[PDB]
Amino acid sequence: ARIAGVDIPREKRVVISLTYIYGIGTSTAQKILEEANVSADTRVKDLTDDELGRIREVVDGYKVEGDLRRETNLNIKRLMEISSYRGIRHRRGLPVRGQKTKNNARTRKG
Amino acid sequence: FEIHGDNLTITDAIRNYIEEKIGKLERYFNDVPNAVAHVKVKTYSNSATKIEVTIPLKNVTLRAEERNDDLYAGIDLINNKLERQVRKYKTRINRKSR
Amino acid sequence: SIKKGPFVDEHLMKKVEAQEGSEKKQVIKTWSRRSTIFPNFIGHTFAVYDGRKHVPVYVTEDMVGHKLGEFAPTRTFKGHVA
Amino acid sequence: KEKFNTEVTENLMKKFNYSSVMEVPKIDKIVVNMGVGDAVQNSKVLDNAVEELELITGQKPLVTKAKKSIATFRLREGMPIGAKVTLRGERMYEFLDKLISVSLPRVRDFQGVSKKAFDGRGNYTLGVKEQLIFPEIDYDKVSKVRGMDIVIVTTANTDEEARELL
Amino acid sequence: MKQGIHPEYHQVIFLDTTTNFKFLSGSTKTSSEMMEWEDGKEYPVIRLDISSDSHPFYTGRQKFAAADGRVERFNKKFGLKSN
RNA sequence: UUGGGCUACACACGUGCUACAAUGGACAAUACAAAGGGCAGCGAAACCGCGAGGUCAAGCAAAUCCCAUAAAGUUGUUCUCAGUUCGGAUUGUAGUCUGCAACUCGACUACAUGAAGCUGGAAUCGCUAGUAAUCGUAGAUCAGCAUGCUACGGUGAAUACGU
Repeated sequence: ARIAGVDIPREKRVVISLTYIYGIGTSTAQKILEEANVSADTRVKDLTDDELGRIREVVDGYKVEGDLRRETNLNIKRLMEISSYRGIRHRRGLPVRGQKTKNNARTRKG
Repeated sequence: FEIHGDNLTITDAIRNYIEEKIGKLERYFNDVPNAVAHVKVKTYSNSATKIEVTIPLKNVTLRAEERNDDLYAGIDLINNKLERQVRKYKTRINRKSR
Repeated sequence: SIKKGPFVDEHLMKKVEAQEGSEKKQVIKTWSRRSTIFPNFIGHTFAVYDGRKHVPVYVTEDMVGHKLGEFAPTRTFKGHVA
Repeated sequence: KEKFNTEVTENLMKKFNYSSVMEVPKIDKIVVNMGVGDAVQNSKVLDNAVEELELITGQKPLVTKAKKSIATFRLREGMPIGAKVTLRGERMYEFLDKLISVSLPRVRDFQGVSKKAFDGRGNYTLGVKEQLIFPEIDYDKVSKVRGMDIVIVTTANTDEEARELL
Repeated sequence: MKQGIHPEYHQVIFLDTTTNFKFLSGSTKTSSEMMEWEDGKEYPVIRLDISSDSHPFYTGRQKFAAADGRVERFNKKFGLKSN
């Protein structure tokens, strides 16, 4: 909903309309619209039924879904299952390369 | 203040003592931006108990030190110095005419 | 990363060569920082020298979100109170 | 619709050791319920939203159990409805409500005698009417009734009338 | 049913499968399983996504999506080369 | 000698960096420097690639050849005041280089995700003209690696009564 997935804004350009869905950025949007030969032009959702089929289906080429949230969940779940020496540093504020905690209180912690 | 101790390990006992004392200056005025303490065992070899203290003030600051036999005597002797080194300042008293 | 590609110290692998064909072992001591998991090491145990003392880690099935070089980071509780 | 009733009717009829038709379940009471800890301006958007989900109104319960810990007493709350006549038999098709991750149709059993039901969630859309204009969403407590005395009878019944178990 | 607390509906069209009536009932637009259901109380024309047959839940199990491709990729990846 | 650690974090101090936006963000075309490195190092063009990079190989111990193309800006288009195309931390996925070796502990590329934050409170710091402020450039330290240091330029004002 509207065309695809969930939570589309109305009367907004394609340039970011296709991006509020969980998994599209900015270039990938430009690709998928380039596939159905569509573009806004300029600040607004001008969409009729004409391009509606392709924008409803061409969006299906990826897992732009809560299944991507599911992808995250199952992957971190694979991490902390094993021993796991990075699921421990997954809680400190540390990615797998390290970040040297002195002023990282912080947004991955409180 | 970086209450650091050269060749003496700052306990909580020492921190408590120190901060406790400077609390008394809330008489004037605290206003607590910062404060420091340098303490050291400098062998003579009678060998010390050195105390040097720093007070940053409103629009100014006042350092203070002193040596004595032991830490507690050094903190008590250096006291009654960084009070009169502070008191007075102001007032100063109005004009011009004309 | 690595230059195409995965690798081993070529003594550890040469050891598990002797360990892995017969009735396998549940015991390997090592140092193992320049070597990492892949499906020949399965069914065995390892104990990488952390820096003070090795400690057992048994190779389980999908130990793939994980590697050989570390399993209990030598910062070791924590380093921090909280 | 009840055109399906004659289908799953006979599937159940062969299922159990029935020997006559009046031994059979039936589409019976559906009811809505809502509620709050308290509402002073909220309840209007609630029972209005219900007044669009269903094209007929609902009730306005008051309080009887002496509550003096969450708020005072007689603070109005709730909104029950009786969606009971073949209209009900048209509401039952209204399941189109895969919203976000609707994969949990809750086989976990309702009341242990011929009530196996689901207490659902989300005003966002109800298989219809994606409004995209809320002041506030709410869960939709919903129960369900069938004329029988054991729950698996209903499980088989409504499952064979296109419910998911899991 | 009382008179004055019951709202109603319109908009617009009925079917192409049965006799060309409108039985005060639905008209459901989908794409996955395009059934033009006249099965819906309030108002017929509706632009929806599922017919309870798209996904593998209402109808039941369906290989409607893969939903498998992730597993096999990295498996042969660390099957051949990784970690 | 092999491995760890010198980098852990409830926190605090200093110092710097980056955001809190239309004087602007996104995108297309286009003009301008200084300095200085290079021997097996500088790797021209071409070729591959979403790019990091990979292939090839002309030239050159330099007024030459290469490194290396300046950014701010100018021309336009759009965005039209949102926590927004602000924002850019976070975490994962897939990769490039180096290193025998990038997990504690290298950088970078592609995809996604989008935290806080609307100019900062009391208090407090520098600066008198090409200065401040801002945008770039190279060099060392070097296998790899600078929000740092040193050096180079581009653009570029307000104030200075009086003591």
